Amino acid sequence: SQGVIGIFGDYAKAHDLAVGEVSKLVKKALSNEYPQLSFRYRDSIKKTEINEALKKIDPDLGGTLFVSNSSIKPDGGIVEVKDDYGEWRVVLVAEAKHQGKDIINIRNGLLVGKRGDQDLMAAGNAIERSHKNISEIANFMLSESHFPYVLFLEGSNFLTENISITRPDGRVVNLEYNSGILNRLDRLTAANYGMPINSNLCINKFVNHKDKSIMLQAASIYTQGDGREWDSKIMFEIMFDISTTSLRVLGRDLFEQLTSK
Amino acid sequence: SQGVIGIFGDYAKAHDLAVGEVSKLVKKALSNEYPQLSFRYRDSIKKTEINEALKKIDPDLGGTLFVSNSSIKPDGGIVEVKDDYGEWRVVLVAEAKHQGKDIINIRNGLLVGKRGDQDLMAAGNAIERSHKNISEIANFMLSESHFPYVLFLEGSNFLTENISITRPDGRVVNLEYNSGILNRLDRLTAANYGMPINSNLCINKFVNHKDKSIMLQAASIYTQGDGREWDSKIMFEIMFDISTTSLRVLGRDLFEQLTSK
DNA sequence: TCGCGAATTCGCG
DNA sequence: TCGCGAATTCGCG
Repeated sequence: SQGVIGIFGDYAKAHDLAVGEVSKLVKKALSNEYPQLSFRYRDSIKKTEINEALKKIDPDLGGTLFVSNSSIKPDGGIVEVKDDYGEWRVVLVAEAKHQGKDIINIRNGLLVGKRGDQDLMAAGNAIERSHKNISEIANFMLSESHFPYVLFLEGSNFLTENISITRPDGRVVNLEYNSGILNRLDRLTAANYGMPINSNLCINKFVNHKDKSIMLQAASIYTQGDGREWDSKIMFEIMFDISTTSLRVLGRDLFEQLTSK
Repeated sequence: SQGVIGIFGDYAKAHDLAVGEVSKLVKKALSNEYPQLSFRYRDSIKKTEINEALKKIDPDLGGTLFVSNSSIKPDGGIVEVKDDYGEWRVVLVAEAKHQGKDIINIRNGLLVGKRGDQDLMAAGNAIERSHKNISEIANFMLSESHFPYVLFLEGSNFLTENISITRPDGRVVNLEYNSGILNRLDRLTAANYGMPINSNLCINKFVNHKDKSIMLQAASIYTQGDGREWDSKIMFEIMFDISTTSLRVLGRDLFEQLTSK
């Protein structure tokens, strides 16, 4: 890839880094490409911070807090950059979820179900929780013109293509991705307003029905439709791409540092 | 209450109607108060409908659909009214969730935990799924100026005041609502941007940081902080109130029917 | 301690 | 059939 991005990508590949460790690798690559700028990595954000960001937009917002030490902790963490005003602006927020272990059950001779005879397990809905952290970050970045939220999906419940799994017996269980018994990808499409998945949707879109004007905050939803594990090298490239896009949007508030330094 | 609203409320009280049945009672009361208008009740909405509503706002929106027969089914249902143009406009969307059975466990001599010695159970996070249907309805009503989504909460995980539960032994287990071991109310505050709970937040607010303009879609989040069950009479009054507010916002597109009839 | 997160099995029309 | 929903127990710093 461009410059050192190819070097860093191979390092992630060699160590099979988790989403959280890749976010750290991304900020390390960002500080390398932009020596004049200051970057940091956090593992969580308190509800107090989000409430404070909300009050700055409107006094009636961010007024509730039942548990004083409340917070959100994205398994991928958060990356930020300091602007010309001394304030930290979020550049990246990663998250990785899993659901559906049918591929594993079929690789083995495991029959699931209440009777122990089913080849497949009726897909659950625990993935719907993903919408919470997306809402929190959206509120935290309501004053921003970009929304760098990335969600990586993998498992039997996130297929985008048909696959065949062979059991120890020899029988091939053909899985159709468009089957509502397993596919739960539609339980996330609301997060990006139906815009294409596996795409960088960082730059906020502005729509309107009547003379109104609304800002949409679409999350980037990536999935491994093969049923295989995610490749750390490509996760890095995707996250770095979204991070650089965030910098482009933040460009106006970063000029003094890239120049006067 | 005003007119027949007091009569209908007592009926719901007498039968301890579920949230879904109260929504039906609300549309029955609406058709009584507004004989000139036409109301209907639905139990679900297909993803195709939401995608179509999205395309009308922007051609790039609502382009994904992996499972053709995908849909959302709020346990409270949806109430709608036909406008002067023949289109059905949503007036109400109810939902009721439960979480935390500590009150019940303490009423009995049941000790929970992996060792069977704990008085309380560490509160889970399954309630976070509520954000999904809220996003779906928000996208479905992105062209609207009102968001009549109501969420009723009850259980040991949604306390707003301290309570004491006595076990068969006689020992009183004092529960503090502000304890992060049980309280999960903060896992929903993002849905209404931190605005006050137990309030009618139907009319959409318009904010802005810079010359931008954004429309907020805040959901009404009601909770029974006592730990007790919800009263059907008050659920009806709350839902009817939000429904009438929706009519006020829709007023301009209902005039021809209230007049020319 | 206290508080957030994993993501599951299976009922229901 | 196929597809959505209930909301749980307990590990982890």
